Amino acid sequence: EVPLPQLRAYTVDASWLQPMAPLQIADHTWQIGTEDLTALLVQTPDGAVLLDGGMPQMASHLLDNMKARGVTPRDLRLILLSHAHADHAGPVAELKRRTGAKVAANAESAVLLARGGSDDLHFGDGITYPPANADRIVMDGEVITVGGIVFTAHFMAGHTPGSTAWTWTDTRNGKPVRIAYADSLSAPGYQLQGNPRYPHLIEDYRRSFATVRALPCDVLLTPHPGASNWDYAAGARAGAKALTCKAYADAAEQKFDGQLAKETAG
Ligand SMILES: CCCc1ccc(Cc2sc(N)nc2C(=O)O)cc1
Ligand SMILES: [Zn+2]
Ligand SMILES: [Zn+2]
Repeated sequence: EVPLPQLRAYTVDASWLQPMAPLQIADHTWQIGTEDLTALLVQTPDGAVLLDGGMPQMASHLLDNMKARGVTPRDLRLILLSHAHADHAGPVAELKRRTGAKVAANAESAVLLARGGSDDLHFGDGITYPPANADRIVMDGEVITVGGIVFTAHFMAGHTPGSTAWTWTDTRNGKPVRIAYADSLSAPGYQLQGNPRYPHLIEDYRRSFATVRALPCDVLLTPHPGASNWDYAAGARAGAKALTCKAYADAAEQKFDGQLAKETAG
């Protein structure tokens, strides 16, 4: 009586995940994701690194744009992420099976990733996806370099205990551009206060706003493009009205404070 993959039935909005070929951001860094979800490929002589991937569908559309930008599965060396939620780490496992890639990630994003997003601090097992093992554990401020480009982890706990920001500089207009890929600072439906699964939640977000402000931030990009008023649907005017870390940050803190305000009502 009806298989296991026969149902199970996934609601899919045909408007999500509308693919898009590489949208260049700098000499070496491109946005190969989809239009509603960041996924930055940065190419290098030694290999290439991917920051975030999006949803689990996206693996083969990402792997496409990695060829449209001259990256073979073997040339994909390293995968970084922002946080280990299904819509940013979704395809990591598959890509690891299909590429030469390995994953670097902090201890708390590694655990969430390895249990596939299950037992989420706020969504339980609703948001469950294909688990992956991390190949390298990173410490706050640790630097990873690949063929000249230098990546720095900045922990910004909040959205996820393991929410990270990565920073690297590459050329572009010939001058350096200090690229801050900052994680979500959102808190959707989250019990903020007296949360037994995250007692320093308010404190952590608080320190993460400050962290994001201080980022070496010529160009901010966020995993949800619109979080920083990008619009990957405006050609070379994507980051035209792109926010700055200070702006992004003060924005989130302001909405956070408002969230908090309504929780402390009754
Ligand atoms: C009126 C605003 C509705 C809204 C807007 C943004 C979010 C945040 C979401 S969603 C999603 N799939 N990821 C995020 C994230 O924070 O990374 C949640 C809800
Ligand atoms: Zn998330
Ligand atoms: Zn998200």
